[PDB]
Amino acid sequence: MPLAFCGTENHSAAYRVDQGVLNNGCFVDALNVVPHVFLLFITFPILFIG
Amino acid sequence: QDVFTTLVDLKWPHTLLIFTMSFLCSWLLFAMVWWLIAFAHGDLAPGEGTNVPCVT
Ligand SMILES: CCCCCCCCCCCCCCCCCC(=O)OC[C@H](COP(=O)(O)OC[C@H](N)C(=O)O)OC(=O)CCCCCCCCCCCCCCCCC
Ligand SMILES: CCCCCCCCCCC(=O)O[C@H](COC(=O)CCCCC)COP(=O)(O)OCCN
Ligand SMILES: *[C@@H]1O[C@H](CO)[C@@H](O[C@@H]2O[C@H](CO)[C@@H](O)[C@H](O)[C@H]2NC(C)=O)[C@H](O)[C@H]1NC(C)=O
Repeated sequence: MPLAFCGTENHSAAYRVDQGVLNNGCFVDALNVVPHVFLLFITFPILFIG
Repeated sequence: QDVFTTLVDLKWPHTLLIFTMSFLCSWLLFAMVWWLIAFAHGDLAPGEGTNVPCVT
């Protein structure tokens, strides 16, 4: 029982991307993590210099 | 604005932190890219490899 970003239930069938990726209730959640890791990794070097 | 002068002026322990962060962030920024590309492609699903994975 490892850590699964999406639902690990139903034999880990939440990663299926039929009927468009945007209709995957977990992939849209994944798309919302990139804008934050982008800034968290662009500014950390900049702030650490300061 | 004098970033490359500033980086040299910093003490060595600070330089190690910036050296580490500049590479850890780069590795992890593209870690989200590879994870998401393989998510969108659909080869992340734990099933029989009917397709050809985007990155094996
Ligand atoms: C108000 C309080 C402010 C406090 C500010 C200071 C904060 C210090 C943080 C303390 C922890 C730092 C640990 C560093 C360990 C290596 C450095 C070390 O042992 O010292 C050796 C020195 C640094 O000494 P210094 O007197 O500060 O040098 C300043 C320099 N003379 C200058 O002013 O110009 O360095 C050298 O002589 C450079 C040789 C480098 C070669 C070693 C390779 C190590 C690479 C990194 C390895 C670790 C990787 C970890 C990755 C983790 C990932 C999860
Ligand atoms: C730059 C570094 C790499 C970034 C990571 C790779 C991105 C993959 C996700 C693709 C995607 O964002 O999804 C596509 C739809 O995106 C858009 O219309 C744009 C708006 C949404 C994005 C802001 C796929 O559409 P689809 O028709 O459902 O595709 C499969 C069904 N035919
Ligand atoms: C879980 O994945 C499987 C396969 O996609 C599906 O589960 C069964 O689907 C059939 C469809 O004919 C149903 O009759 C069963 O009742 C389902 N069983 C379970 C335990 O779900 C379904 O797509 C997914 N189900 C859920 C709840 O996620």
